[PDB]
Amino acid sequence: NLAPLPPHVPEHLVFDFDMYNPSNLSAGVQEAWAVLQESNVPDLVWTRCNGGHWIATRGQLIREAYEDYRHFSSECPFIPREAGEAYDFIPTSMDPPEQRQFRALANQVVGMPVVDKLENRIQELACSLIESLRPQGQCNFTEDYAEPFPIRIFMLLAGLPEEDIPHLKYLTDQMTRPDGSMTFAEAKEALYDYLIPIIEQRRQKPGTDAISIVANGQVNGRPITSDEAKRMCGLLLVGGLDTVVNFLSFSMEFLAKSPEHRQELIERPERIPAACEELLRRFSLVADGRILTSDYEFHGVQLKKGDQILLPQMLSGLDERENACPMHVDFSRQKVSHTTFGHGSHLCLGQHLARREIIVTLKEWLTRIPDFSIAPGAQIQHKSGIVSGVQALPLVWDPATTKAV
Ligand code: HEM
Ligand SMILES: c1ccc(-c2ncc[nH]2)cc1
Repeated sequence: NLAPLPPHVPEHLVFDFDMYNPSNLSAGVQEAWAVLQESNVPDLVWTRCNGGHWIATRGQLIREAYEDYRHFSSECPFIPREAGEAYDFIPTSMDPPEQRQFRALANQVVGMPVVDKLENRIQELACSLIESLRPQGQCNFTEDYAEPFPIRIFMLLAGLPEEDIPHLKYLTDQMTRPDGSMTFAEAKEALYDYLIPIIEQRRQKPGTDAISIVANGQVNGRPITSDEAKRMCGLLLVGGLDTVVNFLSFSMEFLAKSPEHRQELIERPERIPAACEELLRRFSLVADGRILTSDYEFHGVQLKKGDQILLPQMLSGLDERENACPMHVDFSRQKVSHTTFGHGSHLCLGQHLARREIIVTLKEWLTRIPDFSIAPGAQIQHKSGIVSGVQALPLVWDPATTKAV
């Protein structure tokens, strides 16, 4: 389902990539997207799927487009258009200077200082979930750890019931990796019916949870409105209920397959921080974009006002011009260049939180279960969209090789 080519698009710039169902999916999701960086592909392409939009394919252009908020606006950041249009999350659907006051607030709730405080719980939950898995010699890493781990730390942060997990998880999934089951606006609305009451309650009777802090915060010397809070909190939820979860499975899937990688981390733990960045580069997973606010000529191509462009965060560090041998995982690379957490004014607030959850999981898992592999006859399926993921991750191990702590 290709849309008829708009007049301004040079036909030699057409490259029909489906962000929602790329061609090489079976070989892996990052591998599927990297086709855009082969030699036959121009740097800035036009795709006809998903209603027609541009895709920047190079580190350099993505960074530039991200830096340039004047031309490339966060007003409509999701593709297809109907979705970018219904998108009203804060601070994500706003441009500087307006964006800045809301970011300052969200930062309060997820910043370094909050992570610093939640550390022992992170570490505590990891050790617990692991040790519980250990003696089984088998899990579904996706369902058994990848989801619980990050989700429960978030529920805790927000002060929301663990019971709510499934519902929230399905609505998040429809936003990022649309099923067909629900339009973006419907998913958005339902997350919203969920939050409203909770926000009301916390305006009235404040706690110390992230929601109460957002609900009663100040933006530009005045109190935030209800709609504003609803809209920040909605982002906070989806923000992490989805990204960390998928990142862990990609990383774990790689670890299950690379014995020498695990060993390296076991013998030289000083290297975990470095390995973490390398995994962030190699298993990068987000893809969103921007809307053109006017006619503008970028890298020789004519962008008409209203055009949407996909600026894949995923692709910058997979770009050979940026990283030599990009598909190879090397924990000792001199410079790990990525834009996994984004670029420009919208750089991820939650990065500190995500790195802490990543490092803990790796140190913690390797300690207890140093030797594990993918289950025999398991076929791992990746999925694509705004946030790419792993469907399920069957792992097997010999209990006798574990170590209880
Ligand atoms: C592996 C994990 C994560 C990845 C890969 C990631 C990726 C991203 C990216 C690429 C952006 C920028 C999007 C744009 O410029 O439109 C972003 C923004 C954001 N992320 Fe993260 N994220 C991760 C984890 C989290 C966590 C754990 C949270 C906390 C709930 C979160 C909250 C946010 C927020 C609040 C913003 C918006 C910042 C602003 O608009 O100024 N993310 N993230
Ligand atoms: C980075 C990753 C995901 C999001 C997002 N917004 C709504 C659903 N998911 C935004 C930024």
